[PDB]
Amino acid sequence: ACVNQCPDAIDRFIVKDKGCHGVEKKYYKQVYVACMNGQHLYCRTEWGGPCQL
Repeated sequence: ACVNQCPDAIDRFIVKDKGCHGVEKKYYKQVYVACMNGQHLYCRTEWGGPCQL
């Protein structure tokens, strides 16, 4: 379910909240993985409640 991944092991996840999705019209968070090897790679989108916009 993660798009990019770490060569050997992941260090942590960084969660960035973006508010209202323009297409899906739901709250969403962009999820990244911080690797031990390199740094930040986009992992996935996490969906929240329905949305106003």
